[PDB]
Formats: sequence, structure tokens, C-alpha cells
Amino acid sequence: ESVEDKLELRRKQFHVLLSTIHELQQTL
Amino acid sequence: QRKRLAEKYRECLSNKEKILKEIEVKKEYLSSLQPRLNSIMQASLPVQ
Repeated sequence: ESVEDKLELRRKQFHVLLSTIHELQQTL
Repeated sequence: QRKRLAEKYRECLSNKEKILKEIEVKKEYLSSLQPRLNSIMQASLPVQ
């Protein structure tokens, strides 16, 4: 459960980074 | 005194030209780092 929570946190961080890259591509 | 005032005006014009060159360098650095960050994000998304 701890490993799954860490993997879900890494997946949410990667999704937040992809959303920030999409917002930067939309703003520029 | 007029020659010293002309030299001070030339130094002020050189400082203004250096400030304009720094502003142009910052604008070109932002314009280059925008596509550089886009390429870095496109490279990071394949690794992700």
C-alpha cells in the first residue's frame, strides 16, 4: 500500500508536470 | 568643461546602449528558452 501510494504520487506528479507543460504551450 | 560634458553624455549613451543590449539579450533568451522548454517537455514526456 505504501509502494502503491508512492507510485500514485509519482503518477500525479507526472500528470501535474504534463499539465504545466500543456499550460506553458497554450500560453506561449 | 564642454568636452567633459560631451564625454559624460557619450558614457551615458553607452550605458543606455548596454542596458538596451541587456534587455534585448533577456528578450532573446526568453524567446529561445520558450521553445527550449517546449522541447525539454517533449523529451521528458517520451521518457515519462
